[PDB]
This record gives sequence, C-alpha cells and structure tokens, in this order.
Amino acid sequence: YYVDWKMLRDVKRRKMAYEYADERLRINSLRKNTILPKDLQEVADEEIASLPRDSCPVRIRNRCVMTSRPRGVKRRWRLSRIVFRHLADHGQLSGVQRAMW
Amino acid sequence: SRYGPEYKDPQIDKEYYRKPLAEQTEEEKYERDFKKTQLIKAAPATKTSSVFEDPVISKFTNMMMKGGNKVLARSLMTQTLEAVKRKQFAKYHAASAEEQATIERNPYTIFHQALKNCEPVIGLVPILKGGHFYQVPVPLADRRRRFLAMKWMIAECREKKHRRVLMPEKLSQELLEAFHNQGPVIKRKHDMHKMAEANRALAHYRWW
Amino acid sequence: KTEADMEEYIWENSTSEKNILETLLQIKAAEKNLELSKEELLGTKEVEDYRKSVVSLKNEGDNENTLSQYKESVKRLLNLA
Amino acid sequence: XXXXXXXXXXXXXXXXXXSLQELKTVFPHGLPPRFAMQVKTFNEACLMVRKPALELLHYLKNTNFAHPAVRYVLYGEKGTGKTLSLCHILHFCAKQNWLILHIPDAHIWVKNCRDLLQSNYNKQRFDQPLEASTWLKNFKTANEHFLSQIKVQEKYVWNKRESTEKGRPLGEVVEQGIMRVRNATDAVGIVLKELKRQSSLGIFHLLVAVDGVNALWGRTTLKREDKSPIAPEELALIHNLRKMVKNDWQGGAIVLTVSQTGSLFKPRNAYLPQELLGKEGFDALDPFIPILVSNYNPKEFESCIQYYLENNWLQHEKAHTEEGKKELLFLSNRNPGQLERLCAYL
Amino acid sequence: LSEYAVRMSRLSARLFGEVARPTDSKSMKVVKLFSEQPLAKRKETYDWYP
RNA sequence: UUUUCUACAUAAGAAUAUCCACCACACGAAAGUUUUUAUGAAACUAAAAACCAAAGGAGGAUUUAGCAGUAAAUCAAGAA
Ligand SMILES: Nc1nc2c(ncn2[C@@H]2O[C@H](COP(=O)(O)OP(=O)(O)O)[C@@H](O)[C@H]2O)c(=O)[nH]1
Ligand SMILES: [Mg+2]
Ligand SMILES: [Mg+2]
Ligand SMILES: [Mg+2]
Ligand SMILES: [Mg+2]
Ligand SMILES: [Mg+2]
Ligand SMILES: [Mg+2]
Ligand SMILES: [Mg+2]
Ligand SMILES: [Mg+2]
Repeated sequence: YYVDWKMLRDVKRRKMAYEYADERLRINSLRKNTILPKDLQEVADEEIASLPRDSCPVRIRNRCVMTSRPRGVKRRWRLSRIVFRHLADHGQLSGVQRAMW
Repeated sequence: SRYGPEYKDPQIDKEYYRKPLAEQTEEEKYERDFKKTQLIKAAPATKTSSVFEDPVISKFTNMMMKGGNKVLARSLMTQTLEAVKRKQFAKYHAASAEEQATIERNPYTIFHQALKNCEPVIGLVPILKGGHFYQVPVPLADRRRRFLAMKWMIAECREKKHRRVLMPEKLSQELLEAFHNQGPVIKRKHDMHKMAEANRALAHYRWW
Repeated sequence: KTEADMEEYIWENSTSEKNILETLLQIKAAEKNLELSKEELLGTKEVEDYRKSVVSLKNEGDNENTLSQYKESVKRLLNLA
Repeated sequence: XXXXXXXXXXXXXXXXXXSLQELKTVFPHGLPPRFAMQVKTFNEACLMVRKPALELLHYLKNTNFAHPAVRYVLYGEKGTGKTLSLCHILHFCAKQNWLILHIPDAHIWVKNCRDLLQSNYNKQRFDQPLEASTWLKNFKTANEHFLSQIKVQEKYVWNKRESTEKGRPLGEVVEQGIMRVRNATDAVGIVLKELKRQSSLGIFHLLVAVDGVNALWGRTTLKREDKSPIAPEELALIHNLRKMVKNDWQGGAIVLTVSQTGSLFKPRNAYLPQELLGKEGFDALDPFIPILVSNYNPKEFESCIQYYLENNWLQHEKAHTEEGKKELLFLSNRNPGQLERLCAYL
Repeated sequence: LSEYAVRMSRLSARLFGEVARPTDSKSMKVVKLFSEQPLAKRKETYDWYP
C-alpha cells in the first residue's frame, strides 16, 4: 500500500509521464518552432491536446515519500519538514546538525 | 557592545601625547592607563587627529544625514560653510572700513556663535498631577541644550523652505540671522522662554 | 577581409598615412618646394619615426614613453623643436 | 608673485592678473564655474603660470602661418587644471589681436538638448538652436573689430523672403543669425566655413579652441522620438565643427582638450587621449602635440597656498602652520581642483 | 560588423558542431529541447517514490 | 530639492507644479488599455515595452520598532 490514495494517483501520473515522454517531446518540438509552417503546428497542437493529460508533466506533484504531505517537502530528501526534522533530530540523518552561528 | 566593559575609550588628541613632561598627576594617570594592560577601543572612522576637526560640526553633520549618507551630509555641510563664507566676503567688499573691522569672515566662529545664541536656558518637562499634564520649568544640562539648538536649526531649515531653495543656502541664511539674533530659530528659543515664564508657579511641582 | 578586423595596426593603407601625406603636401606647397614624391616622403627618417610611434601607440596603447615618441616624431615632422 | 603679461619664462608659478573688462572681452563664453566663483568672490581675477602653459605658449610664439593648421592636446587627471591652461592661451593670443573661437564644453552640444530640430538641407542633420544662439551671442562680444572688417564672398539664403549677398561684414551675418533663432545653427556653420576660407588671407589669425573634443566622435545621449539614438554625425553643429579641426588650412592654430568630467560612456578614471577619443577620434585627429597636464609641484603648491593666505580666504585658525600645509598637501595629493575644494570649506 | 567576421562565425560554429545557419531565439528552444533530458524522464522524477 | 533624469561610482550636464495656451509638464502608475516574450497540453500566471498618467502636498484618536555595526537607507542570493 502507498500511504494515501493521493499517492496512488501520483505514482500513476509518474508512470504515465514516463510512458509518453518521447511522443510529448517530439510533437512539442514542431509546436515550439518558428521555422516550420503554422499549418503543421495547428495539427500537432491538436495532437498533444489528444494524448491523455494525466500523462502531462506539470500534472505531477512531489510529495513526502513517507508521509505523503503535498507541501513542505525538501527536494533533496524527498521528505516533509516534519519527517525530516524527526529524523535529523534523532541524529539518523547523516551530516545534518542543528545550525548555530 | 562587541566591546566588553573592559575596553576603555581612546583619547585621540595629539597635543596630549607629545608634551607630557610638565604634568605629574596626568603622567601618573596615563601611566595607570597603558600599564593597566587596558584593552582600548579601535578609534572610530569619523574621529580623526586632523587639525581641522570641530566636534560640533561633526554632530551637526550627522544629525542632517538621512539614511546612511555620510557623503551627502558632508557635502551639504561643506556647501553651507562655503556658502556662508562667500556671502560674508560679499558683505565685506561692499562695506565701509569700520564695518570691515566689524565683519566676521570665519564661517566656523559664525557657526559656534549662531549655536551659542540659539540655545535655550530652560526647558519644559510634562508632569502628571491629578489627571492633568502640566508643562513645568526644568533647568537643562548643556549637552541637551546643544542638541536642542542643532535639532532646531536642522528642523527649521528642513521644513520651511520653498522647494526651489537648496539646503546649504537656507541653512546659511538661518546661521547668519541667528548670528544677529533676528532669526526664527531664536523666535523658537524665545517661545520656550515665554512658556517657562507663564508656568513658573508650577516649578513647585517638579521634585528633583 | 575588413581592415577593422585586424589584430594589428598596420601602417600600410592607414588613415594616419593619408593624413601625413596631406600634411606634407601642404608643407611643400607652403615652402615653395616643388619636389613631390610619395616615395621621397614615405622614405624619410621622419615618416619612419611616425611609423614606429603610431604602430606602438595603437598596439601597445596609451603610455608615457609612447607619447614621448609621438612628441618627438611630430616635433621633427612639423618643425617645432 | 610678480607679473605683467602672460608671456614670461622665469615667472613659472607666479600670479598673472586681468581686468573685469578684460574678462568680459576675452571670455564672453564660460569661464570654469569654480574659477568664476573665485573671481566674483575675490574681486580680483588671478591666475598662476604652469610649465605646460609656458611650453604651449612658446610653441605658439614660433608659429608659421604659412604652414598647415597645427593641433595641440591638453590631457590629464580629473580637476588637474587643463581647462584653465586653455584660457592662458586664450587671453594671450586675444591680446595679440587674433580671432578667438572658443567652445568651452563640446559636451553641452552632444548632451541635454531640449530642442532637436530636423534639417534635411544637409541630408539628415539635426540643429540645436539653443546652443547655437548662446554660442553666437558670446562670439559677438568676443571679437568686435574683426567682425566689421571681414567681407564674405558668397550668396546666402535664410528664408524665401530673406537673403544676404556678398560684400557683407561678418558681424552682420552673426547678429542676423541671433535675431532669428530657428536658423542660428545654419549661420554658425556658414560663419565657420567662410572663416576657414578667409583664413588663407593674412587678415585672419585663427585660434580655434575646442575643450572636450572627445564629444566630437563620442557616443551621443540625444535621441529621436522613435527612441533611436542619434550619431555625432547627425548633428549639424558637430559635423561642421569637425571641419574646423581638419588641418586643411593656413594661418590657424587649434588647441584641443580631452575631458573626463563632461563626457559620456567613459569610465571616471581615464585621462589618456586614445581612450577618450577612441579609434575614430584619434585616427581622424592626425599628428598632434600631446601635452600632459599634471598636479602642482611643491613650488606651485606653496605658491597656491601663498596666494590663498594673501586673500585671507583660509579662515581656519590653524591653517597657517606647517601642519595645515601638510594636511592640505596630503588630502589633495596637491591636485589643483582638489585643493580648490578643500579650501572652500576651510 | 563585417563579412569576414560573419564567415569566421559560421566557420567556428560548424566546426565545434553548434548551430549552423542563423536562427531565431525562439526556434533555438528545439535545440535546447533535444539537447536535454526531458523532465518526466529524469530518474529524480519517475522513480521518486519507493 | 538630502529631489527627478542621463552619464557615471560617490567633484558632472540638464529637469524642477507655475507660467500660460504650454504644442502641457515637475514628483507620483506598483493600478489599468494595447502589443509582445517566459512557462505550460491548457493562460486566468509572471516579466518587458508602448500609452496613460490618477489619488497623494507628510496623515485624527492612538500606536509599532530600535542601545551600535544596531536603527535607517541600499544591493544581491537561496528555499519551494
Ligand atoms: N591658480 C591657478 N589655479 C588654476 C589653474 N588652472 C586651474 N586652476 C583651478 O583649478 C581648478 C581645476 O581646473 P580645471 O581646468 O577646470 O580642471 P579640469 O576639470 O580637469 O578640466 C579650477 O577650478 C581652477 O580654478 C592655474 O593655472 N592657476
Ligand atoms: Mg506543481
Ligand atoms: Mg574640464
Ligand atoms: Mg549637479
Ligand atoms: Mg504597470
Ligand atoms: Mg502625469
Ligand atoms: Mg493634486
Ligand atoms: Mg503611545
Ligand atoms: Mg528548486
């Protein structure tokens, strides 16, 4: 079990987004070009609009991997602030010390 | 405060150090000073041993600085001393020999004078009694008085000019009028004095 | 190739060359000396002092020495001692 | 320090004076503002003489008017005194009864022009009436005697209803360019080209003094309503003024100066000619005499202090000691413009 | 700006293997686009969750 | 006006709310209308130009902060 249903949803959006990556890339290339004819670009427009939009990149949300919390995650540890702190304060996180200066 | 109470102030005057030999208690004193292994403060950047440094001008310089501009305040002051200088030269060459003996051409003596003359003798403090605030006559300590003069000059030539008029100019005018006691600054000093005279009875209230 | 493209200042086909040419034109026309050759002019030790001085002034850049060389070369060139 | 007139060699670091009428006559144009302050303050116009000024004047003594126009250059650090070392020359050779064409700051042309007028008579050149008119109004009082003497051989058209035909005194042209201001610039250029044409005759001894020559080939601040910046080329005044440095002519002498202060797009510290002029400038400027201008030496310095004490302009008590001298020496690095300012508030 | 300058530019780029013919700031995004790893493909994205 | 602009780093040149019919200009447009560009499958989002230039002319009762490299002013970076 992933910890939440929200997680299942986003796991799947990751798998989707890896699936169609190159269709996206390829099609969008024409679409982003000023050298090509506009005519090509309209059809291609309809084409990326075609492919399932649960497979689009921006629809992805980094979460805390243990705790699932949608905000507060620190990119490097893929952890929520609460969980991160929790670990770092038993000393279980290497090289992280409470900062004084 | 990165100085502990252990660090005593620097004495920056050179005449003191070069010529000790005639003074016994002071010889004893500065002996105590460095011998005490006294940790002493890094002397400030504004204080210099320059022969041209007038502490009063420095204070007045600062109190004119908005934000962090030393540069700008320095310049405004410089232009004020200058402006008064040239204005007094103009009064000199256009005058008669008698008045040539009279006129002060030193902007500095003009400044210390125009401040001596603008400083109030007594001032008011509010006292709360039985629900009302009475403004009561208080004798003042010198430094507070100096401050009141300077503060007043700056506030006066800051506020009441017409915007086409630069600061150094107006400041020079106020300096030269306060020199002859006819200036608005002195009107202010006088309204202090009058307010103190009206309330003189209440000088009983003050307990200290 | 464009001549503003170069990494050197070559005295050849320079503008400084034209300017000296006209300068000595007017210098000869004033002196009533009817001898006219670009060969005669460009050959002289003076025009050479100027070659070296201006080549060094463009390539080396602004310097005290360099403007002392400019000083001397233009000195002898214009008859000012 | 003792003096009589500008030219003496042993009088190096001595005080030359002029009159107020001498001053209104010789510098109808600007005098450096700091020094105009000095003069209006002390009632006396006073100056000292420097080694570069001496040098320049001795070169001007040996001049041959048969030879082509000779270029000179005064370069140096900020406030190092190079604009006044132009005026020394100015009143010398104006007292020698010459033609004095003086542009105090070229920079005022290239920058800050309220009114940019478009003139296609010259094929896309812009005229600056404000500047033209001021310059002419000073130039009128500059040389009066010479203005009635010059007879211009040309036909000139101001308007469909206005013209002047050859045989006219030059002063007429000038004042007729002032009265109607819109065409003042055209008249400036005209006065210029005919000045250079008449310089062939022995009647014209021409000293052309342009301070801030860097302005001529420099990059310009002024702009079209399309926001497009305009070249120094596009300016009528400048295009015509470059023609006056060209060394094509006889009888004239051009003293020039490279400024930092009034300039545009140049860094604050660059006092060297090739920088300030750039490639176009240096190249189009041909062999010239690169006269360095520098700080006061100790003698000139104690001379400047002598002079300031003489006027009781140092009002500080301790200014008279050797202490005061060492302070002002060390704060100014004995630089003329710096000492000027250190004394102003002292 | 010169022609010599231009030809040198072309030469250099076609040598080092960068863009050949003059192209808009816009279209260059295509180059940038294949020149990279598309965001969805990065191991730091798809393999996010254990 | 210890201001605004351009140059520029910290000496410069100009502008400066009233003339008057300016061919409006002094400060102040962060707001809007238009056009682009950045991102993105999707602009409602951000930025930039062009226009426009408004309230505001130092703020009632009452209140906030600061004891020194602090307050105040100025600039740059990162997290997501
Ligand atoms: N006594 C004296 N003062 C000079 C002389 N030349 C310049 N000064 C003063 O020094 C200041 C600097 O001169 P200036 O030529 O304007 O320097 P610039 O800004 O570099 O061009 C001026 O304000 C003059 O008043 C001189 O020959 N004698
Ligand atoms: Mg997101
Ligand atoms: Mg100058
Ligand atoms: Mg200024
Ligand atoms: Mg806006
Ligand atoms: Mg407006
Ligand atoms: Mg209003
Ligand atoms: Mg309160
Ligand atoms: Mg990030």
